[PDB]
Amino acid sequence: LNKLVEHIKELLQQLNKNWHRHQGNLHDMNQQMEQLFQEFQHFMKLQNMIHEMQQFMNQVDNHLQSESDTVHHFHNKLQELMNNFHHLVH
Amino acid sequence: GKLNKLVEHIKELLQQLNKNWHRHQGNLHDMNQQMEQLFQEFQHFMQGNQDDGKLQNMIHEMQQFMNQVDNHLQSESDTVHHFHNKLQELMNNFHHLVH
Ligand SMILES: [K+]
Repeated sequence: LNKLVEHIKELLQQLNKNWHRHQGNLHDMNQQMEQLFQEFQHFMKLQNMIHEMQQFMNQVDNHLQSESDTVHHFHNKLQELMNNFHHLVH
Repeated sequence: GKLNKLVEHIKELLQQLNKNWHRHQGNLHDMNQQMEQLFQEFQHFMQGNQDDGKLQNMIHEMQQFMNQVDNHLQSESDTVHHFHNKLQELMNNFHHLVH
């Protein structure tokens, strides 16, 4: 019956595990880019290399914006679902 | 040299992050669809059910599960913001370093 609730609680477990894995990759990403800033600081054309660093950082900036937008989209939908639920029961 | 090999490595890492995320975005879709069907099944239950105690027990169970997803999503959002803003700090610093 309404024991999709046991099942879906288990889906959250799986997705939470998948999340820490992705968070790990976010720390490692942040790790390399800090190492790389330090390299550039030491070496301060090389401004073609600078141009490429800026363009790569731009990519990461755009990707994390997409990550945010996506979390907010699903979070918003969860809210709507809780609102629907509330009106259902009240 | 050390500078070049990091630039390739970090680019491979971004591509690996793009793929991992698409998988996570897929999972968020799934969760959203699963919870939609959870809601539909609840509606079916509420319809048939005539026992107020069992209804109230199930309402509680539903609220608590939704709260867990709510809390976890707020946690995904906080982590992305933390790392996004760290990057933006680095980007600003770097801009001023090279100009
Ligand atoms: K009823």
